[PDB]
Amino acid sequence: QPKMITISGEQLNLITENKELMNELTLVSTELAESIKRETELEERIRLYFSDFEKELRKKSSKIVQLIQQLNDERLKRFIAEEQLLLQENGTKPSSMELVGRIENLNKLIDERDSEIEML
Amino acid sequence: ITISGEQLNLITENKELMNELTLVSTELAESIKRETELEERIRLYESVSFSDFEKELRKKSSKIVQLIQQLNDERLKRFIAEEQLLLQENGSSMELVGRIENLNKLIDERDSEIEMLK
Amino acid sequence: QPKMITISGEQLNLITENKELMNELTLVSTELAESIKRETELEERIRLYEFSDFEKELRKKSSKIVQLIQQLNDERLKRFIAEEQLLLQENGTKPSSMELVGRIENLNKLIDERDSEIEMLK
Amino acid sequence: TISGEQLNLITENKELMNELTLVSTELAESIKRETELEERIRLYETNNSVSFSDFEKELRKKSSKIVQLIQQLNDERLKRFIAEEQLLLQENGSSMELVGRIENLNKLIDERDSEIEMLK
Amino acid sequence: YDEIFTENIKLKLQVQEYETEIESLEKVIDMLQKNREASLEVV
Amino acid sequence: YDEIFTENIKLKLQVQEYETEIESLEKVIDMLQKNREASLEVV
Repeated sequence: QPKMITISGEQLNLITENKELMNELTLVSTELAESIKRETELEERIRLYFSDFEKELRKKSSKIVQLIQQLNDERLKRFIAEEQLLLQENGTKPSSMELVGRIENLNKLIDERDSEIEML
Repeated sequence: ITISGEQLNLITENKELMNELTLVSTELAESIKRETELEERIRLYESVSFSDFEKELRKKSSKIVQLIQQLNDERLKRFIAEEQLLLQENGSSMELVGRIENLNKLIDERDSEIEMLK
Repeated sequence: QPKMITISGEQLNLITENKELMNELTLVSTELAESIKRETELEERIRLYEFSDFEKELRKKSSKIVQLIQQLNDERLKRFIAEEQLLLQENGTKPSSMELVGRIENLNKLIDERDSEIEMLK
Repeated sequence: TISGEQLNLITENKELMNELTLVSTELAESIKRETELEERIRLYETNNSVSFSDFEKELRKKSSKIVQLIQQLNDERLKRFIAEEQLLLQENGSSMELVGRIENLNKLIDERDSEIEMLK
Repeated sequence: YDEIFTENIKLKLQVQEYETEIESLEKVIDMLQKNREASLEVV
Repeated sequence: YDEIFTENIKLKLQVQEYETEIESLEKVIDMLQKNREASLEVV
């Protein structure tokens, strides 16, 4: 609902698409967070009840994509520094920030309840 | 229109955005399996064990980065949107507080029609 | 020379004393660095010639304990610099109102260095 | 005007004399390393663990010093930029005079270095 | 061996020092959004 | 033992991710303060 635009061509066929995968990447990630925690609820569960030449390379494969993740996280989090700065620049007081923020999280809860209207 | 006044900024090239979507469905893949083995071992009770305890210790701090990735990618998105609409015609505050007021009423109405069916 | 604060009561004793310790500190940090450089240099020739675990920890955990203090400390004064810079940059309004003094103290630290030469040269 | 700057910056001197004793205390720690090393070597060209510990007790000092030299620069950098704020809130610091003394200070490096080649 | 054990006894420390550098480093980042406003509040 | 060698793996790696988290927070700090002052420059 916050997207405006009317023609612009195939770009709306691109930007309404890229919003999907954004509003769907947080779905796979939070519904995987609810999965990983439970392993500990089974791991911590266990205590009250392999190969070393490849244990490393099955974690080095996971360590590497944690080097690129951290690097990617930061250079992007600074991409929000200036562009939030220029907004607090081009605006001055009562944040349009927290409004569009608390607006977007509101669609989610609708989008997390309207889906249930269709589950029922 | 203004198909050029945009240029770049930003969610352009999802050829990486869908990549994270795959690299997270996969870490999701190697998670239920990772948990069914343990779930089965206790179920079959009532080296490898340590490997999966620390190999799941790596998916947490992987997701936890991507859960942050979106949030900032979102917080980045929440703003260049106005960097376009202001360079365009307009964005505003009175308008958005307008849409919040309706949304909560639509939430409560939809929360209502939840509490009726069950 | 860029100090002033001519009277202002007796606090001038203080801010002077410390500017006379901080310089004395960088002069002894500069010292410590050279001996490590003179030591790892030696450690390479030792390398060419080719302990108590539980005890070892006590003498290492202790030296790491200041480090945690230090980076917690370093980051704290890294905050007050980059904000007291802006309060003056705001005031400064372009061509470097602060950097000028930064090129000064480099110079006033060579003067004293040359004073030492003459002083040794007595 | 005293109570006016209140904190300013250069407060807590018993903290300042604390860092100094450390580095001087660490200086004594680095030399005793240097000696036994300097001695152990000439033993290998005359006679021709604890070694591995004084190693890992010197790499640890190579960060402490690296910290303080970083700490001491950001201890004094902050000063110059607080000394000006006080003087502005008073009378002034400023853009001119600071460029004037610099020039004469170079002269003072010159007219010092004349005597350095004088004696020797 | 036991050198493999010493690597443990030093890595467990080297990790710990890096741990508090990281928290310290964010502790100077999350104080800038509070500096960023105070300036544009008084700009 | 071998478990002591196991920690000698993950911590040997857990160092090398901090070491590039520490880097990336310098990469912002450096490019950040010269962005704050770039506002005033374009102000």
